[PDB]
Amino acid sequence: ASPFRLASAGEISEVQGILRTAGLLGPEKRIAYLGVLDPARGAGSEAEDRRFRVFIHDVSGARPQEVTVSVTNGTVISAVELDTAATGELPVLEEEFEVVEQLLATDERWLKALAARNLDVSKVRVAPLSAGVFEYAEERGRRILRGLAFVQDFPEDSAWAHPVDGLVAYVDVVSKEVTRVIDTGVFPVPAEHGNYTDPELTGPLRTTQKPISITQPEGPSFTVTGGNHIEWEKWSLDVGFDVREGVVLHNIAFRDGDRLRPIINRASIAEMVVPYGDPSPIRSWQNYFDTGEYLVGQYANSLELGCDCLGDITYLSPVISDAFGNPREIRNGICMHEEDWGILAKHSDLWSGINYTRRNRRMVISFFTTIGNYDYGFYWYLYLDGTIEFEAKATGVVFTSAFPEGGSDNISQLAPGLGAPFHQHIFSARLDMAIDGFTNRVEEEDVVRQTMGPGNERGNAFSRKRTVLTRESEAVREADARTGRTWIISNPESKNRLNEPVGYKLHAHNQPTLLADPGSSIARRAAFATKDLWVTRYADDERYPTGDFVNQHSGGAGLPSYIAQDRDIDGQDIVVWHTFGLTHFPRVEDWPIMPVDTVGFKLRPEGFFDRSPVLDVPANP
Amino acid sequence: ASPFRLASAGEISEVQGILRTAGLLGPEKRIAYLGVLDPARGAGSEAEDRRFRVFIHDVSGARPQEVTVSVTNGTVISAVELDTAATGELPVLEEEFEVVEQLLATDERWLKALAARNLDVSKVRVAPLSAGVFEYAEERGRRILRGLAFVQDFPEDSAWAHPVDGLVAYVDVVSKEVTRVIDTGVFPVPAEHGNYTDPELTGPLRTTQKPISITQPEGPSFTVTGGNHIEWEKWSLDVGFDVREGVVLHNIAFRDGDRLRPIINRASIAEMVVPYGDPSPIRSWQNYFDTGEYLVGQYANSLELGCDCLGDITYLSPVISDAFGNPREIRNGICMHEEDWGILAKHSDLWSGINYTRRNRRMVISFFTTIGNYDYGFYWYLYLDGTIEFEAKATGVVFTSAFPEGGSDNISQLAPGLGAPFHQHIFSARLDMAIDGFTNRVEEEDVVRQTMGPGNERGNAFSRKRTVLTRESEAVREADARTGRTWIISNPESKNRLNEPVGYKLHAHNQPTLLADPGSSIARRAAFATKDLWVTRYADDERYPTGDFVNQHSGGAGLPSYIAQDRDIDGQDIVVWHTFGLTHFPRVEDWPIMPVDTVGFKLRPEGFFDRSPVLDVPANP
Ligand SMILES: [Cu+2]
Ligand SMILES: [Cu+2]
Ligand code: NA
Ligand code: NA
Repeated sequence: ASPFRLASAGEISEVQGILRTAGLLGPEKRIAYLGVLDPARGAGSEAEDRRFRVFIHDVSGARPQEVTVSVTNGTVISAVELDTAATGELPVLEEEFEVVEQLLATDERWLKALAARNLDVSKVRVAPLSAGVFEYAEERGRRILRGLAFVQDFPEDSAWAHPVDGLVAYVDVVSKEVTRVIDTGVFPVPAEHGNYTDPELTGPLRTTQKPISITQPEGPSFTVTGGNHIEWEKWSLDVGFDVREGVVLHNIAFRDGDRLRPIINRASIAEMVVPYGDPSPIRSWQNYFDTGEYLVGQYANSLELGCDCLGDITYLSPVISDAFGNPREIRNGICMHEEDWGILAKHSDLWSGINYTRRNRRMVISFFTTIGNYDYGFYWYLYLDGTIEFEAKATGVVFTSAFPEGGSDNISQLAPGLGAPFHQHIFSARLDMAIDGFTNRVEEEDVVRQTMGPGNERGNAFSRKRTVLTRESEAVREADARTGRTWIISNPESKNRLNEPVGYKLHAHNQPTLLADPGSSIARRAAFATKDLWVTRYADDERYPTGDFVNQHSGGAGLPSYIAQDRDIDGQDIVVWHTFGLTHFPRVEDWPIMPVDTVGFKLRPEGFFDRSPVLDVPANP
Repeated sequence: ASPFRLASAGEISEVQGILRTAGLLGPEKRIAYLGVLDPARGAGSEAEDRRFRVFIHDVSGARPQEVTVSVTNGTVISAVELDTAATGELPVLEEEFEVVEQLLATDERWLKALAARNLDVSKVRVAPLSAGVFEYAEERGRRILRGLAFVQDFPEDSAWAHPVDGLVAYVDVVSKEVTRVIDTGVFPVPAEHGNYTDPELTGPLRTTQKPISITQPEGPSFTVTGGNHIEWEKWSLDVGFDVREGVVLHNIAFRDGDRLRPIINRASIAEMVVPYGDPSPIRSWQNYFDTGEYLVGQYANSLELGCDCLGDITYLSPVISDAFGNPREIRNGICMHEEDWGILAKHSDLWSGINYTRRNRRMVISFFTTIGNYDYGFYWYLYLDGTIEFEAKATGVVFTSAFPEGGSDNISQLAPGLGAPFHQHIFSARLDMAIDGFTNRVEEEDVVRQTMGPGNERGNAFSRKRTVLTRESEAVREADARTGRTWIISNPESKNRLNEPVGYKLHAHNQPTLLADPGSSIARRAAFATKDLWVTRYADDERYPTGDFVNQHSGGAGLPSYIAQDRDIDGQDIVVWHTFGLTHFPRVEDWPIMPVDTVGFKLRPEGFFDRSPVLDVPANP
């Protein structure tokens, strides 16, 4: 069967047994990450080797280890001790989240701060947030979370409506100590509830919405074989799933006649960062890398039919490891379905008398994740005409603070006394490119305005220019919406019938990139987010734009250290890293639960095919 | 009944009778435009006055007239003779299109050019194109079309595959004379056919697409009363239709509790321009204003159920006038339906235990038009959360030329010997703004980056700034995608419960604007297309960004002459004009019929509501 098949419960169980038998998984060990490794370049013929990478945490303070095992041969391939003070901490563990509140509830400094606010400790929830790296020297080499407090008036109350401002604490979750408690002053706790299921707030529910019924009476047009291989409307791909990255697309290819033509070898969201723009010392530290620090796949929702996914849905239920190596099924974690997408092509010709209309369709693969107050949907779309699109949907409850009486330049007011600090949500797409094969290059395409003059006497001419990125030192690119800047990935060795290199064009949304000062901690840790486009030469170990261990790592790992090798990327095995994101200035309409906002990107064929690839689509039945 | 109701056949018949009885519509007269006039400001209480504006052409060369009539009182209100050499020609007449080919088929210069190419005149179609204004002094005050030739090998052949390059002709369609024939040299006529219904080209049609069935078993959630008044999910509006602008939305308002709150008084696409970027003297003149010169409403398609509009569709069939004043029904010219739009809001809360998911919906109002080789879809979307969106869909067959053997910087090659010149498709949205009433202003909102320093010691802070546009001379604005530039329309006299002015935010796509040299003919005639945003003070006669008579008008009418009045726009009755468009570098995949590409804009509430307006949406049935 396929080497790109999903991990099964049995494989996870076997990794558990191998590690135990090898002495690597005793009672003081915890698995902080487990995932299958992709096959190495050009080794699929033949022989299975299913290998898994494991990050093993030690809750007794001993050094963690990175381990790779072969489930085919039942062996441990390698086992490195990690010096986390140099190369960064392991991802946050789920059992460590609930330790923050518990420790604080018996710390005298915390209880003193609550008493001065007349707050009952049994009502105070603590949001456990990743720490970053700032000026606190004692944290280096220690596993730290920071906590901000919210009040729950009752067990089903939305705590986000009652931020406790002026107060923050730092905790060591291994030695189980509260390192600091900072109390910069009392702010009133906003009193209005934010309970969006309370009939008091919603009023009577609408009776006016009539049902929309979407069915496929003959079933769906796509087929699934081998668990996770998709065939749909000439597209072929494998849908993987990784506890860190979430959904991963492999071997995206298009059937052009009787040739299977590759387009993308691997597509993932390889990192995200959510930086906050409030200079208050209570929150000026707050940034999370949901992918790199928390592992977004681990928090995927089970998607409910008719609520989260509407129509004729096919589900995948991926298997991940819990902290002790037992398999855990994420039931209905991935939805797949096809959707009507309006008109594909249309023309009514007066001279020939022929009227022609064809409809478009897209196939959808999606999952949702929840991290604290935030909920993110990741959507991949494949269209009939060769287009590939990614869309992120951001919703949930906004992170709140008090709203200061003098006003604020960095927080918006959502309700009396209630603020929402400004922030961004930024994504890094990692596109391991394979346009008709692995010899690819990237060109920057700009519109060119031309001047009135000889050979352009009416001043109507305009044109375009393409610049080839030949080395990585050249390949850190910025958007330019004014000149219509796009990027083309082409194969110089594969030509269409017009003798031009086949290609795909990446269309960005041209949203603002990372806004923080370039000398800040977050700019160094999220260097990838300061530019719109990076191209690297493919390498086995260069998987993430921030490095492998983002938790509490200092500046510079990942992309800026990859491109310093200045490797040749002109007709080579290349990887495209695209940064895109939302700048969120919260609005009153985002409260008390926010409507979805979206951002993303798309790729469209650009001389890839010898003509339109949808000439053989039939008229609607 | 409503003064915003659609014109009926009876009203058109009456305008015909009034004009005839008044001596204004004899056998040598032709109606070049007829449309109802909007009610004047603050006169709806009470008394009907249905008035119509008419442009009357004279085919005997006498001066045309602008006439307004009252159908209520059966009177002619005013009748002005027009000096077309000063203020521009009337829109092209449909009967004039077919005159170009016929006259050329008996002109000796045309026949000599065809003979030298070994072309049969009975096979040569001529595309009749609007003329513009260039250096040909004899055209001033004359009604001129220009013709480019294509070969049809047989009556059902797609002529666009066989451009006849190096040849162009100019014709006077009133005196029925060929003024010039220009033959710059013979180019081979591309021989490959472009027939997308021929099984030779399509191959066998796919059998793999299974049906997608979209039904509403209880009918749709919107209601239609009075012919064209829509109520849907707290939205209220009237759908008008004008032969020039196409679909027009009136009185867009939202039911916030028991208050009907206005948002937009009138929304239309008030102009488009399609400029070509080929400096060849054979095409360097070619620009059309499809709205202003051809009247896009006049060429709307009848939309076929299950092909053009899928689901539970409600149709409007607008009535327009033909060239003699008889009513003509455009059957099924407008589709309306609601659509599922994925997840509206979602949050799974760990502390409260409450999981919450709600789905989104949009209502769609659309029509399609066909002008020669081009087909355009105009789509208005209303969302549950207050969002309003416009989308243009561009498809059809690309306009073609020969592809020169040396190559070309301004044409792309689609097939052996076949080129497609570079061009843009640019739209002007006219939004007569009424945010909670008519006292509105516009602010430009920019992201503000902040520097590491005191009060921002960690260098994470960022902010925003708003600049009020106080006078029209201030109100010609450019996009800036890097700083996230948006524009806010607010009512300074109407505040939400937080004491902030209510507002709506316009989100642009930030595509390139008009690329032609600023000294060119097209830059002066399409001045509106050189900037992204204009704001004017409302005035009755300022309806179009290019002026009333765009055909063969010289530079400067419309928007740049409106803003020179430098009127106060700070808390006044204002109009927002937004330019947006596509820059089309044609690709091989656009041939032989092109897949849809899209562009548009949206407006989202920004402190308009006192909280989320979709708290009262129920869980999916
Ligand atoms: Cu946000
Ligand atoms: Cu085009
Ligand atoms: Na690659
Ligand atoms: Na207005």
